[PDB]
Amino acid sequence: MKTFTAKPETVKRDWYVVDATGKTLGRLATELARRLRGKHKAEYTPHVDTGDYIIVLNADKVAVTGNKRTDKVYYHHTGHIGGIKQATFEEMIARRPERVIEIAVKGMLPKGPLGRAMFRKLKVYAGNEHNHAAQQPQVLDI
Amino acid sequence: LWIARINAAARQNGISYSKFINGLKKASVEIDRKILADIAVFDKVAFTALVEKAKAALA
Amino acid sequence: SRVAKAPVVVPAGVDVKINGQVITIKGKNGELTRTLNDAVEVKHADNTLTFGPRDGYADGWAQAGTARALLNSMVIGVTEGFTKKLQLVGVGYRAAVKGNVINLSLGFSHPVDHQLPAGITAECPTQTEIVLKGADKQVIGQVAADLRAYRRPEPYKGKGVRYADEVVRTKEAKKK
Amino acid sequence: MKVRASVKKLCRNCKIVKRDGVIRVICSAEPKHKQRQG
Amino acid sequence: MIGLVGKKVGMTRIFTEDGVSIPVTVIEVEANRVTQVKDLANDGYRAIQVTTGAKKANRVTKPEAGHFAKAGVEAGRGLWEFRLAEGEEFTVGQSISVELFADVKKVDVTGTSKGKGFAGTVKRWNFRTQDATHGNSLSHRVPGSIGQNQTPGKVFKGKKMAGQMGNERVTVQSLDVVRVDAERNLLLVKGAVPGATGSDLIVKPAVKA
RNA sequence: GUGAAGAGGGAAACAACCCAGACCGCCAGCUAAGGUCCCAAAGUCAUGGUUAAGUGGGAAACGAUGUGGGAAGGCCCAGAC
RNA sequence: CGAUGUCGGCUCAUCACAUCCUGGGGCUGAAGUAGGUCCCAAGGGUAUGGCUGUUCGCCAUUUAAAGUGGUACGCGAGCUG
RNA sequence: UGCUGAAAGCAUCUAAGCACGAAACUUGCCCCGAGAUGAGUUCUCCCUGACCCUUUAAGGGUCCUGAAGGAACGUUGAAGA
Repeated sequence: MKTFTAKPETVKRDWYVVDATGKTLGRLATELARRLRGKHKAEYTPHVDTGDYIIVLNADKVAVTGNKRTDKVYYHHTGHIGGIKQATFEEMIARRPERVIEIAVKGMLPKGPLGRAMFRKLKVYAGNEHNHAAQQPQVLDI
Repeated sequence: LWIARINAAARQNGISYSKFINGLKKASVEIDRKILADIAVFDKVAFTALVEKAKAALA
Repeated sequence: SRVAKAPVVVPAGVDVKINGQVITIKGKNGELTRTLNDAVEVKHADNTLTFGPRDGYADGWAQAGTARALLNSMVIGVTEGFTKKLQLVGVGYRAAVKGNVINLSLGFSHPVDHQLPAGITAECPTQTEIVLKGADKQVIGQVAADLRAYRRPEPYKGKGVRYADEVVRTKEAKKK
Repeated sequence: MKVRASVKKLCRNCKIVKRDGVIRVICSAEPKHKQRQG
Repeated sequence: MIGLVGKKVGMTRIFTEDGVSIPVTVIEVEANRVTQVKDLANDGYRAIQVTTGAKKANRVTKPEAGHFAKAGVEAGRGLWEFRLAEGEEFTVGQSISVELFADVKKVDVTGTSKGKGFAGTVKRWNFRTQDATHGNSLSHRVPGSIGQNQTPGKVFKGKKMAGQMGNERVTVQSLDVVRVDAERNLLLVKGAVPGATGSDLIVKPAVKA
């Protein structure tokens, strides 16, 4: 008989809310990805996560090691007439301020459907207007 | 999978799995083998007092 | 190091004002002449000035030397100001003013037609000479160089704006 | 003006001062001596 | 800043004292009925439902009938909701006449193109056929070489090949105003307009101007 | 010497290089070459030096108040830069 | 070698610039109009006839331009042959 | 291309504080676009029966009853294989 077994129905989640304002992205990404997968709790299999539900409200007020703001391109291949189009970090954080935090934790999380199940526990905003107060999210400063 | 459950508790105590296992191997009849290592989730006050017993044999 | 450790010395007929941030100087030229710093402090003892970093910051006497460089010319700016240097030479090239708007003749279909920033206005005593009415070494340097960009000297003619900080030259002809 | 990583001083009028990250050379009347980098 | 809808009655030539005949299109613009004014800025935006014509009551279902009922007894088809930004309009339901263009010089018109069906590459993309003189057989109305020889392994998306033409939305970007008379429902414009009965002819002032 | 007639571990894939030799199993443990930031198992080890470059992870010439490391001198408080 | 269609042209362009034109920046041993030259932006664009089957070649005429380099010395379940 | 100017008694187009600097770029014009499973914003229409079962917060029956809406049927097409 098996010592312990991981079961995804048995895993329970509650709501949390974090600060992104003035935070260094190199620390925010590692702690947020570990939180989202439960890799700050007891662990077992990599095929079942032990995370929780997480809100980000001010997702573009972060600070970075990116010192030359006209570098990076964010290319995405769709196959339309062989084309690709570039955007800088300074223009990307203006078009999609809610996306930078997600592509930052994408480097700490597995690919495909197992990754997408964790990306449903993370929710993002940049207008800093709270909406889920009926769920009572737990406030975290670090 | 037992390594993951032990390393998670070692990290939540400020010690590494490599040091935790090596300290419990430097003491006699203390390693107790991973097949009984449910003490990594049973109680953390006792796990902290096991990490300090391993530190008293490691160094 | 040495320039941040210079006392500056305030001249006569001048008034100093400060409120923990932004130092203001007043005299017989200009209006509301003052300069800002956000991590450097500037203070006045009774005749001598001191520059240094705020508590929880350190400049290595570098930015204090940059703040000194401006305030040490502001004390001249309010007492005697700066000399005449900007001129233009060549056939059909003339300088004039209407109201406070310049009428600068340089063979263009637009005579620059501009009035400059605030605390700074133009005057022309003669069609060859431009006078700058101001008290800030920075804005008088910038507007004199904003004008220098218009009709830059042609290599074999050497005609246009002269400005005393460099020599205007003509290229030697072959000559045919 | 030649694109190069090294400079030559060939006239005594040149001041040879470091300007925005590199050594440079220029002469008051002769464009032949203007050099962007050393 | 918004637009109007009105029906085409024909095309002609006005004749002018510059000798040129100036081809002109005639549109009858009955006042656009206004079914709702949304000045209250719900969800952070303002709008107006300008409305023109009505659909036969045997082909108007209750989900649509209750969407016109609060401004009249007639209902259906073109409601035409336009958004309002940097401009104040009267807060209460009031119809808008073609006098909206009596201080406008230039306009544009958008509608629906004629049905051209099946088309093929040549009639869709106005493409060069292959010559049938000095041989060539079994295909002449094809573009030739849809990819760059062997190393692509694939064709790129959205290229100038195949597809069907017409029966879709189309804009004519610049027309001149000639005469406006709102007592006669008259709009007279210099130019021609796309499509027949499928075309709604949404006319707007120039936003470049 | 490696294979051909030798499986396995490292070198991204990878008989030629590195390691080591394949009877079976374990409600059992250690090691070789090589690994240990997130993926994918284990040091985000401890300490003596170096670095702003992506050298790390193609390649000469050359200069400098970018910086780290030495020795011998000149100019100098019978006064120097 | 138990299967690897050949030359130019047409037809389709494609992808680049060690840039042909256009945009912008400097020079000439550049008076202006000319002739000669260094190089940022790859964003917009980059010839037809004569003789010949012709790459090459000479030869008539344009364009803001007709230049450098790759693609089975670029296209055959493409055309010409 | 330059202004003011520090690291650096002197000097510097750069470090801090700044003004200029292109056809393009970003905004802008227009068509398409929620498979954006991230499934968004807003309006409009409509349904008022009763009992029962399960290792019964989810499924499954009996008897009554059938809105908003859809399709079928059909005369024609500036819509169409």
